[PDB]
Amino acid sequence: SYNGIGLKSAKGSSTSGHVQRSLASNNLAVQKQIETHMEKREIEVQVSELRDRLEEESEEQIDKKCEALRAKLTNEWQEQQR
Amino acid sequence: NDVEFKKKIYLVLKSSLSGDEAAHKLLKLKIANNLKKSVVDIIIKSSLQESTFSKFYSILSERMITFHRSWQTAYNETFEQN
Amino acid sequence: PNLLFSMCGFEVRILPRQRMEEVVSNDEGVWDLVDERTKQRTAKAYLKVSEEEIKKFDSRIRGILMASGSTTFTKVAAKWNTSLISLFTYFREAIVATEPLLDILVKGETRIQNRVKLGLNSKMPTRFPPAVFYTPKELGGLGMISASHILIPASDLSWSKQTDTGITHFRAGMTHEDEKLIPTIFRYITTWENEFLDSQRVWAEYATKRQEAIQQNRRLAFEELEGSWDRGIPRISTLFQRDRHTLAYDRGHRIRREFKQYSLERNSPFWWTNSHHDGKLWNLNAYRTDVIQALGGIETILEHTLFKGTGFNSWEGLFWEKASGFEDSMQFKKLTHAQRTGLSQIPNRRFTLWWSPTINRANVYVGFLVQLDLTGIFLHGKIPTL
RNA sequence: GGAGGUCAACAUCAAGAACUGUGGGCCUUUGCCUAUAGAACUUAUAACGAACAUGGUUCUUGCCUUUUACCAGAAC
RNA sequence: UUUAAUAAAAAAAGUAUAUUUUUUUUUUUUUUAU
Ligand SMILES: [Mg+2]
Ligand SMILES: [Mg+2]
Repeated sequence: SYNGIGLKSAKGSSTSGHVQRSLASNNLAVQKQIETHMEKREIEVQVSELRDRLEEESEEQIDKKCEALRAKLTNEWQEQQR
Repeated sequence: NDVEFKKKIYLVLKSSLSGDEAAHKLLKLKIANNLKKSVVDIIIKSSLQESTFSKFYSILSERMITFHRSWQTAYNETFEQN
Repeated sequence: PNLLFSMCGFEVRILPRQRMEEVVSNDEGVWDLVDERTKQRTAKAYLKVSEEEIKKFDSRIRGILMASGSTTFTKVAAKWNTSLISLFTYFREAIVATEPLLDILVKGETRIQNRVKLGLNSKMPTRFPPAVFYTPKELGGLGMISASHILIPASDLSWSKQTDTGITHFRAGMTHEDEKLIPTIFRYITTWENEFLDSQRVWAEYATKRQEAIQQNRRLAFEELEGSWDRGIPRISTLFQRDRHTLAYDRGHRIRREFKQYSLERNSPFWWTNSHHDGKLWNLNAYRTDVIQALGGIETILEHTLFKGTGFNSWEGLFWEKASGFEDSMQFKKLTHAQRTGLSQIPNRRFTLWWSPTINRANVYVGFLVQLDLTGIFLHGKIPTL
């Protein structure tokens, strides 16, 4: 197969144009930022769980209960950080 | 049988102006496994006959060694025999 | 990374080894350059033939065939031999990587052989084996030196313009029906890098040997410089030149030899060497030995020739100091223009007689057999010399 | 009347996917639109020939002493 | 681990001239008688 190689024709070349393969040619502060964000996120996950359990089965009572849960868990994490 | 074989190897080796071309012709001959040491011996003995070293007889030996394990074991035998 | 240029006829590309990112081994064409302080290879200088030198060679082979009309086949073979020896001898290294020069060499040999064939009025391949053209001139053939029976690298023109791929596919150079191997001239000529490296250590050894001979006054030994009598780049044999004491005064001779092109019609191919000052820089005696082993020997040459019908006892009596006789007498006479070109077909009749079994053979491609008048010879087609 | 012919003449065979005839209307016959009757043979991995030669002119090359005779691609 | 294969002859009229790559140098230490 003419695979890009070879003469275009053997007419003006004075050869046969016989082409053949060559057998000789084979051959930190930012870490603390994400860990702080992970802890504050877990605390906020707790109060979103509270909102899901409350609203699943009183808007102001659920919002104030979530705010008091954020207050209690924020004080608890201020105590658990020291 | 030995002399006519040396003549065939020498005439292959003694046309073919590139090392890749002589390596193509000799790997196209597909000499049997027993006579590979004889072929390597004829190549080295012909390399001695000129007035200096040339990179022809190095290139053809490299293209022999990177073809198959048998040619490399022929050269590892021929270094000890030399 | 590449710094490149083009000196006398050479196109050179110097590339330092710290800019390669893989060090591979190379063929003849690459000179590897020496730091000379630490004696460590620090570059490679890749060689190739300039294009105007390729065109000069092509034009020279054109000028042979135009200038030589009625011109005694042996003389055409001799002119081809000189025009190829000068080429291969000047840029030795850089023939190898030059693709269009290999192509033009193939076309040049087939033009010279086609000249002999059209002289015989037959371009048929089977009448003309390599025995006709490539036997030496003492066995009867034309005596021409081959450089075309190699394989040309041919690999992927679209990527060869961009990458320098390598030699992945070979393609056929110049063949015949019977597969004789024919040696090329390039194996028999020593490349320039090797001969320069040899010349350094040879003239260094001569420096130490001469400077130790002038110590204890041994005053010389020609016996000592015998294997080193033909090394060296000024050729050690020219130190003991026949007349050196009058060649001590010839200064400015390379330029004097080069400027003979502007004041001489018949040029010279060897404008670069001067044998008195520089030696014999090349020798082609072993080529004529290896071609006779390439064609198979004197038996397989002489079964083509008409030697069997002569009845000499031995082939060794083919060799004599043969005097030309008639045409030697006739070339000096007062002789017409038309009558002088007739003299040059006297050697061609002898050449056509000697290879007449092979020319008038029977395994022909097309040809209507005719018979001579008062004999019984059937000659296939029509050759007028035979 | 029927079958047949290595018999003849005359039409016809390559094109908006392509034919002819007729009636009615519009333009002023040609042509356009509308309604109708028939279409053998050849054709879509396109052509009568499940086959396949040569000649001319102009370009582009190849053999290279010039013309025939040629090398091998293109257009008409 | 595998695959590419050009050519191929008849008739008529011609043609200037030189062209070349091929083999060691010869260099000898000795003067009869005191
Ligand atoms: Mg005339
Ligand atoms: Mg004329």
